[PDB]
Amino acid sequence: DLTGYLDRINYRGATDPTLDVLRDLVSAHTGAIAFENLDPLMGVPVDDLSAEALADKLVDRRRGGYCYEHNGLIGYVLAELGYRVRRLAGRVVWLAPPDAPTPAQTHTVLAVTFPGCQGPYLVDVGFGGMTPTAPLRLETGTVQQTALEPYRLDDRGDGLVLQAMVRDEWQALYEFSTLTRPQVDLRVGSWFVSTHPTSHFVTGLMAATVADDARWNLMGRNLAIHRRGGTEKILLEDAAAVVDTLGDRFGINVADVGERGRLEARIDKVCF
Ligand SMILES: CC(C)(COP(=O)(O)OP(=O)(O)OC[C@H]1O[C@@H](n2cnc3c(N)ncnc32)[C@H](O)[C@@H]1OP(=O)(O)O)[C@@H](O)C(=O)NCCC(=O)NCCS
Repeated sequence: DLTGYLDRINYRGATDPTLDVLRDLVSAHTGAIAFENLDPLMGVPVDDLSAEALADKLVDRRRGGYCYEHNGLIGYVLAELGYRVRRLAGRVVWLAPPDAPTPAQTHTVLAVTFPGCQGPYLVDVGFGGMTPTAPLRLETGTVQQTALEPYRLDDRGDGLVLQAMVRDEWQALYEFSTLTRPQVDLRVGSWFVSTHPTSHFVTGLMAATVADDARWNLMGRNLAIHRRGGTEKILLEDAAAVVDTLGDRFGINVADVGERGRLEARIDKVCF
């Protein structure tokens, strides 16, 4: 802690708080720690947002987690490296209507600065399927390239909206204030998302990771692989198959959950 972590993400690795080092960290982290909701899905809330609790889960126990766990963790880490970290909250609007009941603030992201930096950067290793896998400049109007899809920040409110080009369209991901939010608001937001019985993190399975050079997205028993925009689709045949995929492909420590019969029947109910 940090050698636990820098080793878990396989970064090796210079540690000075520079732009180069921020890009490489965000790259290794998103390549090694899957987005997943196995806990909420198993009726285990995500409540404790401390460095010790998140480190224990996403590093020592070799699990993934969601936005609060991912951006919680990588935030304690950059802080330690001597980056300056502000936590922000956001509402998710990915594939929202029209229809749109205003969404809850169920997302958290980071505004990061460092010595001699050219302005703030946005860090979000916890969105899931569409997470930006590079730090983005906290500036509006500029189209910003990554190893995968391009990103753009626009004014909305009061706040910003992050969009990404997917296929032949700009799609909105989440809206957010640049105001710092206290840890306690993050914890309230996490309680909601992990325990509210109509939460999609409670009622279905979702996983995401990046294995080169592509998004591997799991939603139920549907696995989508987006490489260079092209989507390949795999329908997993049974719950045993999905648990195996979570273990091999998504590199999650499934026994940590961790009676495989019990995970398999939740998956089967869910699912299935
Ligand atoms: C569950 C999740 C990982 C799965 O994403 P997914 O498997 O690609 O499916 P989605 O519902 O997100 O996307 C739907 C469509 O967009 C397409 N798409 C998504 N990403 C794409 C990309 N990288 N390139 C091309 N197409 C893409 C999908 O193929 C699908 O198209 P289709 O059904 O019309 O063929 C994702 O929706 C997710 O991470 N959820 C959001 C998390 C959240 O609420 N925020 C974090 C707070 S904790």
